[PDB]
Amino acid sequence: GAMNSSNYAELFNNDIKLFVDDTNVYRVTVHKTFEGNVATKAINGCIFTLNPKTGHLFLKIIHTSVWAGQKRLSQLAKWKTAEEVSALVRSLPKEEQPKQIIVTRKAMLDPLEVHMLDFPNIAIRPTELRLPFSAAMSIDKLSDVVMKATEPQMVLFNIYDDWLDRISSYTAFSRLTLLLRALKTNEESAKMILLSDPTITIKSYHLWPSFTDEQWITIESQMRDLILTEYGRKYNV
Amino acid sequence: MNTVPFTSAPIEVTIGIDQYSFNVKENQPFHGIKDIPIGHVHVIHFQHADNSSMRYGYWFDCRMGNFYIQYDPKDGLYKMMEERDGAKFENIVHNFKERQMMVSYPKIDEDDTWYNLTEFVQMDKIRKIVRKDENQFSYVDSSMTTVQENELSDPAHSLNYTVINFKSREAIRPGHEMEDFLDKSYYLNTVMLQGIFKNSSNYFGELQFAFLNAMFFGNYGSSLQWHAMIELICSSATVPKHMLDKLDEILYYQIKTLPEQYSDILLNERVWNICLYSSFQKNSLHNTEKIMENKYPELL
Repeated sequence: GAMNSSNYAELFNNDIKLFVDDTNVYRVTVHKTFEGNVATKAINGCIFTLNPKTGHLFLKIIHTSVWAGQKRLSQLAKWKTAEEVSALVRSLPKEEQPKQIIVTRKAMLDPLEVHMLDFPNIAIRPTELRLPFSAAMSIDKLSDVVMKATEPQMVLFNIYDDWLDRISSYTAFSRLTLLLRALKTNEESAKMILLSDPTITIKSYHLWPSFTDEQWITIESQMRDLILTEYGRKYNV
Repeated sequence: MNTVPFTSAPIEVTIGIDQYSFNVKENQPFHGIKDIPIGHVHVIHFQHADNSSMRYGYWFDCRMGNFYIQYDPKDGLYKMMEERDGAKFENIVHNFKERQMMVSYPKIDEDDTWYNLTEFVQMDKIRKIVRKDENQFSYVDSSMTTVQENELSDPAHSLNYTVINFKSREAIRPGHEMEDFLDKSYYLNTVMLQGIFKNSSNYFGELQFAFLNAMFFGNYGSSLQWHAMIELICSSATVPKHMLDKLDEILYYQIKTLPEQYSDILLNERVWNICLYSSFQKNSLHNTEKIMENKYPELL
């Protein structure tokens, strides 16, 4: 059934599961033509497939070439997502195949379901959570690899860097969703907070700065304040 | 013109035959229905005055034998039986007609409703959906479940309709996931029409039989099956033009015949709004669309 606040901790048990977010699969700039009409230009996108327990991210890069000569692209994008997720599953050894896949947008349930007909013991699940996974392209290294890609390419990352050496999945995921949520609500400030201190670097094999534990607490506080502020501004509360 | 005699009417029951029905009082001297038009299937059906639950009845064809109704006081219902002794049966029948204890199948001569509802329904096919091969007629009731419904429990009493499932391997070719699910032409024409039903007439027959089971017995699984077979046609971009025109006629007479007060449970909002307004064949159901709008514009 649908994932929500109630069954939140199931994400961190030992049932392999993956989130699939398709928000950045079909990405366009909207521009005017010489005649003054509007036209879109596709840019590279990605499927964001993430094992919330382990931090393993399967960043399937969606090259603009996949759209060439295709109609109804925002609809196709959901089927292409589902096709690529299915191929990822098929590519994994059996014991690595997920028991659940939780799509972050309900529009993905049927495409994925139909693509997973060969895997009837894999539950395709919606979620009531407003996960901020769309802000994945606010992570510099992820945005860079997508933008530079010249072909379809799968790129593997651990979205938790090394956090799990010191914290739990649950905390790791909460740290991640807070960073991304702040990146989503005010990217510029969120990134400012992350690099304001030139002395805290991002390791070449990491996505996020190498904060000590105390510095993560301060960071998390700064992201929480950021998110709260933006809310008042949005609503005049 | 054929007869179905009744041994007695021991319990107060509303009897129907096809789209007609009569109130019959406890031990009222009622002894059959006469002038039943040869050439179509028929259904005689019952709803006891005391148990407005469980509508039940018998599908039959008078060419396939001589049938009569007898109340069973053990099992508590009007049972259809077959009389093998042709003479003993013409005897019973002629004696009841003479005593005029029989209702006349009340067909208006201008009226093609029953033909139109049963155009494609064959008793040989009914008897495959309702498996009971020691009887030439077929028992159906309100509560019988379908083969699909059971999968998701007694198989002897099941409605073996053709399973239709839009998210199945049957329905979706590997490699045409998106195509075949958005455009069921493959599943309809190759899997179902060419593959399972053999032709459109067997398909329309099952569709029509499913509608009638829903209408006369409120069999919920028949309703599901009727809606599935419509949706599969309406969701196919490529349908023979003859099936499209016939379908509009079929559905017209079905919508025309439904009791008005039942449109809420018999008619599935999503399927109809999709078929009439969103599907490939939105514009191919002119008669069905016109009556639906002028008669149930709420659902839409």
